[PDB]
Amino acid sequence: VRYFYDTEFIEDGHTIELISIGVVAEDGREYYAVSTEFDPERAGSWVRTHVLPKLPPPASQLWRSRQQIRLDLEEFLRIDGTDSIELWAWVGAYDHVALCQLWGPMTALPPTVPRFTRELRQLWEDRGCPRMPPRPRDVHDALVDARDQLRRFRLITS
Amino acid sequence: VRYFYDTEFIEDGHTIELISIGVVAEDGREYYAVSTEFDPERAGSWVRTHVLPKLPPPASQLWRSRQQIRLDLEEFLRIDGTDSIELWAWVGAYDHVALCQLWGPMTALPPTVPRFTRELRQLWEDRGCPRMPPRPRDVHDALVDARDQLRRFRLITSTD
Ligand SMILES: Nc1ncnc2c1ncn2[C@@H]1O[C@H](COP(=O)(O)O)[C@@H](O)[C@H]1O
Ligand SMILES: Nc1ncnc2c1ncn2[C@@H]1O[C@H](COP(=O)(O)O)[C@@H](O)[C@H]1O
Ligand SMILES: Nc1ncnc2c1ncn2[C@@H]1O[C@H](COP(=O)(O)O)[C@@H](O)[C@H]1O
Ligand SMILES: [Mg+2]
Ligand SMILES: [Mg+2]
Ligand SMILES: [Mg+2]
Ligand SMILES: [Mg+2]
Repeated sequence: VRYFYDTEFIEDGHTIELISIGVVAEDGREYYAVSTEFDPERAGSWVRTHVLPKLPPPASQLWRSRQQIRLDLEEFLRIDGTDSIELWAWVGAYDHVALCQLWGPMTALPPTVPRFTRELRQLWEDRGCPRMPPRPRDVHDALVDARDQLRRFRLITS
Repeated sequence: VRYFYDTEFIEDGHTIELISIGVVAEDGREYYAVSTEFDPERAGSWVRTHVLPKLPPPASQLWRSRQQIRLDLEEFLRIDGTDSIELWAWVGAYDHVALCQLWGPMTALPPTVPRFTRELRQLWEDRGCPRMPPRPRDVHDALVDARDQLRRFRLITSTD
């Protein structure tokens, strides 16, 4: 049913070039990958500072082509499976576009992937902004961030 | 406080090329603009059939440059006024990026404009999936669509 995701990327007002994506399922399963296809030379100061140094070493099998990440997510999200799929992120408009663009134009998204991502900050506000734990030390690592979103959701819906 | 918006665009898996944007305020004010900068020749069949035919005539003042649209939104949203801005759309990921891209990168969004758009489809489910009126005939006209979102918002929230 529910997946919580977050991405890092280099975005210049025109494209969103995926660096990494973390996805964590309410059931416990976790997926993380880093694209071998973004150009680190195109990163701005902020991304160079906060994002790139947290990436796995270059030898890690966590580094994957975009075709591999798409295929990995079709499996991970169980797109062919029995359960309905619900995607969640925090303040995730660009995250949703980054995800969908692994498949192409919005058209190309598998029939069972939702055409919207539920906005965890909206749920949080709707429930009176209950106290959340402080942000993890390793923010801007997309798996750490994705994990933190499931944590928040569990707390909010507790 | 609250603004309801919709956008039309040509999206290709790489970029989102803005066609038009409609914004309606809770107070009754309305804004609509069609960009002079997108290339209608890229549009696919669906956009050609459902979007382009609804655009104003060539000489309408509704046609504006992207820089003028940004300027018009800074004023329309009252970005220097004291109200906090809340933006809402229905199934609004691409709309939010299209809106925010009138300022360029994330970096450049005026600090008073929220970094997220509230998802009206998400609020609808949360409030028990109330039966809604049908969508208007003239859907795919961004101002029509924006107006209809403020309408559904008022109906969804009427006993909150
Ligand atoms: N303060 C910021 N300055 C510049 N880019 C940012 C900033 N916050 C977020 N981003 C961009 O948004 C992506 C997702 O952000 P996050 O999930 O906060 O790490 C980052 O990889 C950057 O491209
Ligand atoms: N059924 C569809 N097929 C192809 N593109 C679509 C479809 N629905 C929406 N779009 C795209 O999404 C934009 C906004 O959709 P809307 O707000 O429904 O009028 C359009 O301007 C198109 O680029
Ligand atoms: N200008 C922006 N437009 C959209 N999303 C943004 C922008 N700047 C930052 N974000 C996102 O906001 C997330 C953090 O939200 P929050 O901690 O509630 O401020 C970041 O991880 C980014 O992914
Ligand atoms: Mg994030
Ligand atoms: Mg590839
Ligand atoms: Mg992150
Ligand atoms: Mg729309």
